[PDB]
Amino acid sequence: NTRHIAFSGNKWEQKVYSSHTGYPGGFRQVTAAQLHLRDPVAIVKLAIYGMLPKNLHRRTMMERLHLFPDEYIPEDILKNLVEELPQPRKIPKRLDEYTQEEIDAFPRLWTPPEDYRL
Amino acid sequence: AAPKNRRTIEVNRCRRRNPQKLIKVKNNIDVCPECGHLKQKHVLCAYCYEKVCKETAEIRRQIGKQEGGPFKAPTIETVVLYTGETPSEQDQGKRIIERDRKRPSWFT
Amino acid sequence: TARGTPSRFLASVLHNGLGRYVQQLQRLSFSVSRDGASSRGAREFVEREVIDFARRNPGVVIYVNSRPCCVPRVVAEYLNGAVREESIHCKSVEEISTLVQKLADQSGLDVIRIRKPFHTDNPSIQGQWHPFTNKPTTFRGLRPREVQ
Amino acid sequence: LHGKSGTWWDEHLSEENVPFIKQLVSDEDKAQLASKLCPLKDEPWPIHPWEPGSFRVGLIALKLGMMPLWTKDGQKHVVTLLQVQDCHVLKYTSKENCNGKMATLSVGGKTVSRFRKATSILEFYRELGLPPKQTVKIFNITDNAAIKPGTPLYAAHFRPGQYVDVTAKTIGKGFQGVMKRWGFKGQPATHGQTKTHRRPGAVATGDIGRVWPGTKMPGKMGNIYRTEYGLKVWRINTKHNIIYVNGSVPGHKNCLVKVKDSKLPAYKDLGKNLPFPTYFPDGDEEELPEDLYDENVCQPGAPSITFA
Amino acid sequence: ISHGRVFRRMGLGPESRIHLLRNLLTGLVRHERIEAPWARVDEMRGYAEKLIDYGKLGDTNERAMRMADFWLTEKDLIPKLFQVLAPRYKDQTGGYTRMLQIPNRSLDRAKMAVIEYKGNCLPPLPLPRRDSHLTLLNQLLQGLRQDLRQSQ
Amino acid sequence: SPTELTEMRNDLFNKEKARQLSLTPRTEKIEVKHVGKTDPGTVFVMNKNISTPYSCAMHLSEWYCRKSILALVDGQPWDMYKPLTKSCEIKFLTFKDCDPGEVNKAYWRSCAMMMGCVIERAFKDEYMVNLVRAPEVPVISGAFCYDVVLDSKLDEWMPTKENLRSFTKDAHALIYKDLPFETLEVEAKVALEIFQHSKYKVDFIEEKASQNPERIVKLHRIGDFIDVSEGPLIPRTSICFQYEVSAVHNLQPTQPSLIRRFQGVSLPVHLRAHFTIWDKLLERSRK
RNA sequence: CCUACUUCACAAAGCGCCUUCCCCCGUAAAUGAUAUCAUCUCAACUUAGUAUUAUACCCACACACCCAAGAACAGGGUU
RNA sequence: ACUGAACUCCUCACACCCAAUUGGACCAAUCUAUCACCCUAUAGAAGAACUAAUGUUAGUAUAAGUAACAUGAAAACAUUCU
Ligand SMILES: [Mg+2]
Ligand SMILES: [Mg+2]
Ligand SMILES: [Mg+2]
Ligand SMILES: [Mg+2]
Ligand SMILES: [Mg+2]
Ligand SMILES: [Mg+2]
Ligand SMILES: [Mg+2]
Ligand SMILES: [Mg+2]
Ligand SMILES: [Mg+2]
Ligand SMILES: [Mg+2]
Ligand SMILES: [Mg+2]
Ligand SMILES: [Zn+2]
Repeated sequence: NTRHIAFSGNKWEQKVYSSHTGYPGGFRQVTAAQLHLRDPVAIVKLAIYGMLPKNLHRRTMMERLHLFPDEYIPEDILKNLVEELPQPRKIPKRLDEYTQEEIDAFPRLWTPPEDYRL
Repeated sequence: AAPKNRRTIEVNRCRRRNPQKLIKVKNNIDVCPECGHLKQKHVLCAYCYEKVCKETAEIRRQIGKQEGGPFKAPTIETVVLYTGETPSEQDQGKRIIERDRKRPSWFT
Repeated sequence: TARGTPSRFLASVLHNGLGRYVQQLQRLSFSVSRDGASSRGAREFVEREVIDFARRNPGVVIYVNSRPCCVPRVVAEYLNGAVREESIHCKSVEEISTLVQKLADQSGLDVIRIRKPFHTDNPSIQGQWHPFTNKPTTFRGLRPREVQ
Repeated sequence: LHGKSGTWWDEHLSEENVPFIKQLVSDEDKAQLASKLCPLKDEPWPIHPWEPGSFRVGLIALKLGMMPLWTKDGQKHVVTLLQVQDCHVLKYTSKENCNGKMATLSVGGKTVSRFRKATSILEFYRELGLPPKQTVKIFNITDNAAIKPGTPLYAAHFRPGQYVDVTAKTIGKGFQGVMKRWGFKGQPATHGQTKTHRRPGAVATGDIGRVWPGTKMPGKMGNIYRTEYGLKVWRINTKHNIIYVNGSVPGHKNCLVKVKDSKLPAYKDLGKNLPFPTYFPDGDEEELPEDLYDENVCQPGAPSITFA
Repeated sequence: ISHGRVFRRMGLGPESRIHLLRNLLTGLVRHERIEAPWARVDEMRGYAEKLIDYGKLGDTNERAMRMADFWLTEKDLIPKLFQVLAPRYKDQTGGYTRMLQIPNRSLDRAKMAVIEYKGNCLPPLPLPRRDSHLTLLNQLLQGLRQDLRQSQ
Repeated sequence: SPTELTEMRNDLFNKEKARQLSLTPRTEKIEVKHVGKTDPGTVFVMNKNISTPYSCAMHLSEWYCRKSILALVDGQPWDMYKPLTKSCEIKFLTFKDCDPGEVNKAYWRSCAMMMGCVIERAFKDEYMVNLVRAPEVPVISGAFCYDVVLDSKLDEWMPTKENLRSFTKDAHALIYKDLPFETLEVEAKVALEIFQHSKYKVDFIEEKASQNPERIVKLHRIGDFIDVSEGPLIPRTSICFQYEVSAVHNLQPTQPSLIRRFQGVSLPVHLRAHFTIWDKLLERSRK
């Protein structure tokens, strides 16, 4: 589900990935949103690549990294899986997801005047 | 431009022991079934060619003795005959070059 | 340097301390000159200290040659077969005494870099860590995202 | 003696057997080619109708040469002759394995000797039941246009007025200096110039202390694949399988060119009237004339054009 | 670029190339067998064939006579060309010469060739002979030939 | 068990080998003169009944060793590994001689024998296979044949293409093993003792002992496989390069037992055939 | 790229001929709260608004001679 | 909170981290005295120690098997031809 990552703040629009093709005029700067639309794995791959130690083992390590844009995973990879790591960020619930019991449990904060359009 | 640093023996070995520089093994060498000599497939057997060249040189020395002078190329065919050979019917009217040795087996 | 030198692991000869301690030095051979200032200290050692050392170390056979070759020496042969030759050239009596005692207390193993200051044949009692220690199991051993 | 001797088919054949083998193998080749002459009677794959967005297969033709041509407006167009020589579909691969998301048809042409091909290629063509082809080119197609491997293709697979793209290896000019390769101005002939008339000038600036990748430098020119887009098909000789393509085509005479429907946007949906899967002579719906002409072509034999 | 260039660049130029080939051809006409660097023999083979054709054209043909006069530096060979070589090949239409590769020249290791006019009086060259028809492969192929002849 | 049969046959083979070697002890220098066209007049002094035409080739050069397939010792074809007996004239025959007919026949017999080994060690244990004979067919016939009687449990079974390809793969495994062709001139008595079980081989041995003046028979072994040879064989199995078991035709007149003729075709390293020519030869080797 | 023309001549060239395909964003609007009007919105939201270049190109594991391939090597052809 | 030095503590040991300069303890090899007579000792001496002077001489590398150089042709090796 690397396609469904979430960026805090306006990083989708502000974070810029810079590359150079080597040729003159070959400097390419692409926002995170554009890079994500192009490759749904690039953002996570680049984050991991930047966090890994900058030595010759880094690409051997990156060979052990398997990124899949969506829920689908190859059968052999699935059979290899051993453990699932807890998600680092707990996803906040939406109102549509809150139960009526929970809504009721939360107190009403204020008395709205009756004569108000709302 | 002059070299900026002496090239090490390690670099030099990597260069001058490259396969591109190594001599390639030839695989077109075989044995001449006639005489059993080594030859390349597309080239004439060296030994057989040497035989033919020596015999040709002897025949040409005889031709030169017969002609006796520059610019004496005959206007008629030539036939080489060895000891114990006689001009055949078709050998008539052709200059005869006589060789003192016997007819070589490879010469027909 | 370590990279330019051989290295070994800490070890004893035959588990030298488990059942009993066996002195690994078994032979000392002192080649000493009757004449020559180089072996004056060795001569004094033979006169004043070799007998006491011998009776202190009954397991070590000590030979005194009184006819050296190229320098006065002490050759120490250990049970494991190692032979350590030390020149006693121009050494005082006390220097020779300390050197001989060092040879006596030392084992035949090479004096090279020792990789670890410790050596356990049984490093683990509770079980060496493997990735599955501390990992909980799941019902029917179902791997993550497994349908059944 | 080491055992890596390089052998050719004739090496151990006797004088009597050489001509016999030549004749036998040539007869087999022509028999195999004839066996495929009737594809529609050989379990043809479903022939779907044309739909918008459908891409059909192309051909592999041989550049015969060039000749002039005149249009009814009186203008002369140089046209190049592309002969389809034993062009057949050889292989079909699906979107998944096409290295993309569009089916692929391999097409070969210009049958060549079997004595000069690698064992793997010979086995592939033996399974296909065809003599080996000089070049195999891959065409991206939609599944609508899939054609059973082994089916022949003909010049009439195209039609006059169509626009086509022709890709081929350009003429190889070897290592060429910068003046000929990139059209550099060079340096003056006289006025003092010493030993610099055709040389590259400065190759970079002093600051970067290197040469940028992609700098134009002397090197091998030509002998690379180039495509000419949007060439009009002026005429088709069905008898000899000749396509008359407007203008110039890359590569030398007698070189194999890959010919396909033009990809230019202006000609996006002109495939309505073209034979969608391919032209099937075996279909025999209407035996085509010997020459199909575009409307504007001044056909030879017509009365002399008068601009009345 | 030398696309379609059929003539080697030899000697000191075009005239020198013609003269070199002319000397080789005169030697060939005189001796009926010549050793020379492979490339020069290859270049001169076409000229040798053309001379045989010109000699076939006839002694009385002025153009053939002029061509022979130019191409044979020793003029005693012109009667030979018009009265020995041309009559010898009157039956044939081509392939008057036989060119074979020879072991590289010892001097400079040059690729060497021997070119002869077919039918000369000299001892035959050790020509390459194909495998005997009685070999295993050739017999199997003869079996194929007989079976094909019978079946079809 | 078949393994025990092979073991005991090999034991008898080695016993006869040692017996003949002992019968010929010490070293008696026999003069063998090279009468071949090339290197004429050379003489090899050789160890009687120990040295071989292969040893003479080794003396001559490596080209002779690699190219020589048979020997005409005193005008008779001798296997390159068959010990020389008496002073003689020797000439080495290759595959490319002007008249290689003898070499072709020897190659044909050796290929048939290899096929026989493959056949006998191919089928599953339960089925029983009886190697009747290697009929002597001309090379023009296009395929060397080996006759075998399979079990009644298989008389209704015809090999599939995959079975035939497995036979070819086994033959190529044998070629890769490159086992020398061992020979023995063995009297009919010991030959019959070795082949007591195989009735077909017993009667063939009787036929051969009748044909020849004495009761001397030609036994040949590649490895663990011993068979009666109609004549001299190839030195080694690596001489074969292209080898294919092409077909199995059931002989029409089979009332008592069903004789299946395994047909195959081979070409040596010296005479490799291009892929297409080989395919045509394969096609014609299925008749 | 060579059909013509021209330099030329079994071919290389231009002075000759042939082919060349989507955009980028500054603003202008819709509904609408904070601030019940209004408000294009670093409010939620709806358009102009699109790069996520579209493609095309290339894709056959395994002597000698000739070549439009080529410095060598490599490449293609030899049915 | 933790991390964090050659700081400090800890076990053991301590003369053992500046330029110029200065003080000092040792010392390779050589020769001499006298020893030793084995390859050393105590002394007296001195052409008494070389990773460095575009150092001197010699050797051999690198550049590099590179730049460069050379034989008109055939032939009967007589000769002829260009
Ligand atoms: Mg200019
Ligand atoms: Mg100039
Ligand atoms: Mg030159
Ligand atoms: Mg710390
Ligand atoms: Mg401190
Ligand atoms: Mg000094
Ligand atoms: Mg020094
Ligand atoms: Mg110096
Ligand atoms: Mg050098
Ligand atoms: Mg250089
Ligand atoms: Mg040079
Ligand atoms: Zn020869």
